[PDB]
Amino acid sequence: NKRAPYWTNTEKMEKRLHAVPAANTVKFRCPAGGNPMPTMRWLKNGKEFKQEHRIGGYKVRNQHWSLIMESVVPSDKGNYTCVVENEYGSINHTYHLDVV
Repeated sequence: NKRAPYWTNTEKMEKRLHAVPAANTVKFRCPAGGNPMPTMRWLKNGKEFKQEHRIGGYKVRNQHWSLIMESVVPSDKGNYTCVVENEYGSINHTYHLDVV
């Protein structure tokens, strides 16, 4: 019973536009399921998002399908996309961040 990825709690993904004041913490989530367990990765404005891309780097919490960025700064604005994959499929969702 192998299966493509799918989102398990779309309610937490409803709100796509987030305006947050510098230097708060932002936490984005893409709760998913599938079999085998899909891997998760994040892109910032369509390109692979790596630790070395912002001073504070970020924490990815695998069991929670979440991306966490502490003390956001203006250069943190942009589109954040989670890409969830296994051999039976690849799915994505994009959040937009505005640092006030």
